[PDB]
Amino acid sequence: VVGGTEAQRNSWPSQISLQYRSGSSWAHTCGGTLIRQNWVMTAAHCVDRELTFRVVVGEHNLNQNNGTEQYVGVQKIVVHPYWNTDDVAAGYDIALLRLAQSVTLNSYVQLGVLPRAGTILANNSPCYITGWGLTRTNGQLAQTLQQAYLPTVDYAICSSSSYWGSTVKNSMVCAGGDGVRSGCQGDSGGPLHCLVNGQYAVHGVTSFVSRLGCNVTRKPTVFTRVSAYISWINNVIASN
Ligand SMILES: [Ca+2]
Repeated sequence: VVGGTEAQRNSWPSQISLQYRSGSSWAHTCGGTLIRQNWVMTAAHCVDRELTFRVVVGEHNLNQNNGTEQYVGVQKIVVHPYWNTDDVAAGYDIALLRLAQSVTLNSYVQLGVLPRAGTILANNSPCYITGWGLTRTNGQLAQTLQQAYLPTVDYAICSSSSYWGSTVKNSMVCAGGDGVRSGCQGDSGGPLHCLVNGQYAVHGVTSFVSRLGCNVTRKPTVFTRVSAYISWINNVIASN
Protein backbone atom coordinates (compact mmCIF):
# COMPACT_ATOMS: atom_id res chain seq x y z
CA VAL A 1 0.00 0.00 0.00
CA VAL A 2 1.50 3.31 -1.19
CA GLY A 3 0.45 6.37 0.84
CA GLY A 4 -0.98 4.26 3.67
CA THR A 5 -0.77 4.53 7.46
CA GLU A 6 -0.15 1.78 9.98
CA ALA A 7 -3.34 -0.12 10.82
CA GLN A 8 -4.28 -0.61 14.47
CA ARG A 9 -3.71 -4.26 15.59
CA ASN A 10 -7.43 -5.11 15.88
CA SER A 11 -8.93 -3.04 13.05
CA TRP A 12 -9.05 -5.58 10.24
CA PRO A 13 -9.15 -9.09 11.90
CA SER A 14 -10.20 -10.84 8.64
CA GLN A 15 -6.98 -9.78 6.90
CA ILE A 16 -4.54 -12.70 6.36
CA SER A 17 -1.02 -13.01 5.02
CA LEU A 18 -0.57 -15.68 2.34
CA GLN A 19 3.03 -16.81 2.33
CA TYR A 20 5.18 -19.27 0.44
CA ARG A 21 8.10 -21.39 1.58
CA SER A 22 11.42 -20.28 0.18
CA GLY A 23 14.26 -22.43 1.45
CA SER A 24 13.93 -22.75 5.19
CA SER A 25 11.88 -19.56 5.49
CA TRP A 26 8.51 -18.19 4.53
CA ALA A 27 7.86 -15.07 2.42
CA HIS A 28 4.70 -12.99 2.30
CA THR A 29 3.36 -12.85 -1.27
CA CYS A 30 -0.32 -11.79 -1.06
CA GLY A 31 -3.23 -10.86 1.18
CA GLY A 32 -6.58 -12.56 1.63
CA THR A 33 -9.78 -12.46 3.71
CA LEU A 34 -10.69 -15.13 6.23
CA ILE A 35 -14.30 -16.01 5.34
CA ARG A 36 -14.87 -19.27 7.33
CA GLN A 37 -12.71 -20.79 10.15
CA ASN A 38 -11.23 -22.98 7.44
CA TRP A 39 -11.58 -20.95 4.23
CA VAL A 40 -9.68 -17.91 2.86
CA MET A 41 -10.73 -15.81 -0.15
CA THR A 42 -7.80 -14.46 -2.19
CA ALA A 43 -6.85 -13.63 -5.80
CA ALA A 44 -6.42 -16.41 -8.32
CA HIS A 45 -3.22 -14.80 -9.60
CA CYS A 46 -1.73 -15.25 -6.09
CA VAL A 47 -1.80 -19.02 -6.44
CA ASP A 48 -0.83 -19.40 -10.13
CA ARG A 49 2.64 -20.70 -9.14
CA GLU A 50 3.21 -24.29 -7.93
CA LEU A 51 4.42 -23.19 -4.47
CA THR A 52 3.99 -24.40 -0.94
CA PHE A 53 1.67 -21.89 0.73
CA ARG A 54 0.62 -21.15 4.31
CA VAL A 55 -1.82 -18.67 5.72
CA VAL A 56 -1.10 -16.51 8.74
CA VAL A 57 -4.06 -15.16 10.74
CA GLY A 58 -3.78 -12.66 13.56
CA GLU A 59 -0.70 -11.22 11.85
CA HIS A 60 0.44 -7.61 12.34
CA ASN A 61 4.20 -7.34 11.85
CA LEU A 62 5.70 -9.72 9.32
CA ASN A 63 9.15 -9.51 10.87
CA GLN A 64 8.43 -9.83 14.56
CA ASN A 65 6.41 -11.83 17.06
CA ASN A 66 3.02 -10.26 17.81
CA GLY A 67 1.84 -12.94 20.30
CA THR A 68 -1.32 -13.31 18.20
CA GLU A 69 -0.49 -15.28 15.01
CA GLN A 70 -1.81 -18.73 14.04
CA TYR A 71 -0.05 -20.48 11.15
CA VAL A 72 -1.93 -22.96 8.99
CA GLY A 73 -1.23 -24.94 5.85
CA VAL A 74 -3.33 -24.83 2.72
CA GLN A 75 -5.19 -28.04 2.10
CA LYS A 76 -7.00 -27.20 -1.18
CA ILE A 77 -6.82 -24.39 -3.74
CA VAL A 78 -10.02 -23.74 -5.68
CA VAL A 79 -9.45 -21.19 -8.41
CA HIS A 80 -12.35 -19.70 -10.35
CA PRO A 81 -12.59 -22.03 -13.41
CA TYR A 82 -12.80 -19.11 -15.87
CA TRP A 83 -9.57 -17.55 -14.51
CA ASN A 84 -6.86 -17.03 -17.22
CA THR A 85 -3.40 -15.84 -16.01
CA ASP A 86 -2.57 -14.29 -19.42
CA ASP A 87 -5.68 -12.04 -19.18
CA VAL A 88 -6.11 -10.39 -15.72
CA ALA A 89 -8.36 -7.85 -17.48
CA ALA A 90 -10.87 -10.65 -18.27
CA GLY A 91 -11.65 -10.86 -14.52
CA TYR A 92 -12.40 -14.01 -12.50
CA ASP A 93 -9.35 -13.17 -10.33
CA ILE A 94 -10.54 -15.00 -7.25
CA ALA A 95 -9.70 -18.17 -5.44
CA LEU A 96 -10.72 -19.94 -2.30
CA LEU A 97 -8.22 -21.74 -0.04
CA ARG A 98 -9.38 -24.54 2.29
CA LEU A 99 -7.11 -24.48 5.38
CA ALA A 100 -5.64 -27.70 6.84
CA GLN A 101 -6.95 -26.72 10.32
CA SER A 102 -9.78 -24.44 11.46
CA VAL A 103 -8.38 -21.28 13.07
CA THR A 104 -9.57 -19.99 16.46
CA LEU A 105 -11.52 -16.73 16.42
CA ASN A 106 -10.67 -13.80 18.78
CA SER A 107 -10.05 -9.98 18.65
CA TYR A 108 -7.36 -10.52 16.01
CA VAL A 109 -9.00 -13.30 13.95
CA GLN A 110 -12.57 -12.79 12.69
CA LEU A 111 -14.55 -13.82 9.58
CA GLY A 112 -14.78 -11.02 6.99
CA VAL A 113 -18.26 -9.64 6.36
CA LEU A 114 -19.25 -10.04 2.68
CA PRO A 115 -21.76 -7.85 0.73
CA ARG A 116 -25.13 -9.17 -0.41
CA ALA A 117 -25.02 -10.56 -3.98
CA GLY A 118 -25.27 -7.84 -6.74
CA THR A 119 -24.47 -4.90 -4.38
CA ILE A 120 -22.75 -1.99 -6.10
CA LEU A 121 -21.30 1.02 -4.24
CA ALA A 122 -22.17 4.62 -5.20
CA ASN A 123 -19.25 6.63 -6.76
CA ASN A 124 -16.85 7.98 -4.14
CA SER A 125 -18.00 5.41 -1.47
CA PRO A 126 -15.62 5.29 1.53
CA CYS A 127 -13.30 2.24 1.55
CA TYR A 128 -9.90 1.29 2.96
CA ILE A 129 -7.46 -1.02 1.24
CA THR A 130 -5.26 -3.01 3.68
CA GLY A 131 -2.08 -5.07 3.24
CA TRP A 132 1.65 -5.54 3.61
CA GLY A 133 2.28 -4.70 -0.06
CA LEU A 134 5.02 -2.43 -1.43
CA THR A 135 4.93 1.06 0.09
CA ARG A 136 6.12 2.61 -3.18
CA THR A 137 6.09 1.54 -6.81
CA ASN A 138 9.08 -0.84 -7.17
CA GLY A 139 9.61 -0.37 -3.38
CA GLN A 140 9.49 -2.91 -0.57
CA LEU A 141 6.83 -4.66 1.53
CA ALA A 142 5.62 -3.04 4.69
CA GLN A 143 6.63 -4.72 7.93
CA THR A 144 3.44 -3.64 9.64
CA LEU A 145 -0.12 -3.83 8.18
CA GLN A 146 -0.97 -0.66 6.26
CA GLN A 147 -4.33 0.86 5.38
CA ALA A 148 -5.14 3.61 2.81
CA TYR A 149 -8.41 5.49 2.31
CA LEU A 150 -9.45 4.67 -1.30
CA PRO A 151 -12.94 5.94 -2.25
CA THR A 152 -14.55 3.95 -5.08
CA VAL A 153 -14.73 5.15 -8.70
CA ASP A 154 -17.92 3.92 -10.33
CA TYR A 155 -17.87 1.74 -13.42
CA ALA A 156 -19.10 4.48 -15.76
CA ILE A 157 -16.13 6.63 -14.77
CA CYS A 158 -13.62 3.86 -14.24
CA SER A 159 -14.32 2.31 -17.63
CA SER A 160 -14.08 5.72 -19.47
CA SER A 161 -11.10 6.45 -21.77
CA SER A 162 -8.98 8.64 -19.44
CA TYR A 163 -9.31 5.97 -16.65
CA TRP A 164 -9.12 2.29 -17.45
CA GLY A 165 -11.33 2.15 -20.57
CA SER A 166 -12.41 -1.38 -21.56
CA THR A 167 -9.69 -2.92 -19.33
CA VAL A 168 -12.14 -2.68 -16.43
CA LYS A 169 -15.26 -4.98 -16.42
CA ASN A 170 -18.48 -4.70 -14.41
CA SER A 171 -17.26 -7.69 -12.32
CA MET A 172 -14.61 -5.36 -10.82
CA VAL A 173 -14.56 -2.51 -8.30
CA CYS A 174 -12.19 0.44 -8.87
CA ALA A 175 -10.95 2.59 -5.97
CA GLY A 176 -8.59 5.52 -5.46
CA GLY A 177 -6.63 6.82 -8.47
CA ASP A 178 -5.57 10.04 -6.74
CA GLY A 179 -1.88 9.49 -7.74
CA VAL A 180 -0.79 9.27 -4.05
CA ARG A 181 -2.54 6.24 -2.43
CA SER A 182 -3.05 2.82 -4.06
CA GLY A 183 -2.57 -0.86 -3.63
CA CYS A 184 0.77 -2.22 -4.80
CA GLN A 185 2.47 -5.63 -5.29
CA GLY A 186 2.00 -7.90 -2.28
CA ASP A 187 -1.48 -6.42 -1.51
CA SER A 188 -2.98 -8.62 -4.24
CA GLY A 189 -5.63 -11.00 -2.90
CA GLY A 190 -6.36 -8.84 0.12
CA PRO A 191 -9.58 -6.96 1.06
CA LEU A 192 -11.04 -3.60 0.10
CA HIS A 193 -13.21 -2.80 3.14
CA CYS A 194 -16.11 -0.46 2.40
CA LEU A 195 -18.56 1.23 4.76
CA VAL A 196 -22.22 0.56 4.01
CA ASN A 197 -25.09 1.12 6.54
CA GLY A 198 -22.66 1.46 9.44
CA GLN A 199 -20.81 -1.79 8.70
CA TYR A 200 -17.50 -2.44 6.92
CA ALA A 201 -17.79 -5.28 4.43
CA VAL A 202 -15.14 -6.77 2.10
CA HIS A 203 -16.29 -5.51 -1.29
CA GLY A 204 -13.07 -6.16 -3.19
CA VAL A 205 -10.28 -8.64 -3.64
CA THR A 206 -7.16 -6.72 -4.80
CA SER A 207 -6.39 -7.69 -8.42
CA PHE A 208 -4.23 -5.22 -10.37
CA VAL A 209 -2.77 -1.76 -10.86
CA SER A 210 -1.22 0.00 -13.88
CA ARG A 211 1.96 -1.33 -15.56
CA LEU A 212 3.03 2.30 -15.26
CA GLY A 213 3.08 1.96 -11.48
CA CYS A 214 1.03 1.65 -8.34
CA ASN A 215 -0.11 5.18 -7.49
CA VAL A 216 -0.90 6.58 -10.95
CA THR A 217 -3.48 9.36 -11.46
CA ARG A 218 -6.66 8.03 -13.07
CA LYS A 219 -5.44 4.45 -12.73
CA PRO A 220 -7.36 3.43 -9.56
CA THR A 221 -6.46 0.12 -7.99
CA VAL A 222 -8.76 -2.60 -9.44
CA PHE A 223 -10.39 -5.32 -7.38
CA THR A 224 -12.51 -8.37 -8.11
CA ARG A 225 -16.05 -7.36 -7.13
CA VAL A 226 -16.90 -9.68 -4.31
CA SER A 227 -20.71 -9.23 -4.72
CA ALA A 228 -20.50 -10.67 -8.26
CA TYR A 229 -19.11 -13.95 -6.83
CA ILE A 230 -21.40 -14.76 -3.84
CA SER A 231 -23.09 -17.78 -5.49
CA TRP A 232 -19.72 -19.06 -6.70
CA ILE A 233 -18.22 -18.74 -3.16
CA ASN A 234 -21.23 -20.48 -1.55
CA ASN A 235 -21.18 -23.23 -4.18
CA VAL A 236 -17.51 -23.97 -3.50
CA ILE A 237 -17.80 -23.93 0.24
CA ALA A 238 -20.96 -26.18 0.08
CA SER A 239 -19.15 -28.81 -2.02
CA ASN A 240 -15.63 -28.88 -0.49
CA1 LIG B 1 4.22 -11.21 13.45
